[PDB]
Amino acid sequence: TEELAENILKWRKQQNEVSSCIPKILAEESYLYKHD
Amino acid sequence: SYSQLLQVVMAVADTSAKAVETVKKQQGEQICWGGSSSVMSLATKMNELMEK
Repeated sequence: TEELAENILKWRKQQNEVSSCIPKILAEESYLYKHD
Repeated sequence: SYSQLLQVVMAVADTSAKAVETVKKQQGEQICWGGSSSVMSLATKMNELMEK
């Protein structure tokens, strides 16, 4: 029970940090595509 | 003397009865996994858990 507790909270924090890190990756890719 | 000997014997008899009741509870598998919907939902949580 508490094992699945830290499991679920680590998945939620992991996806949250991914959602917050998508901006920089997309900005870098878009500026690389927009630059010849 | 017979008085406290009878309270002793009934007391250990109630102890044995509660022992048998606790045996039935421990060996009875009190968790039922919520029938059929809860067990497949829990299986979905383990397929999400081994997504790592």
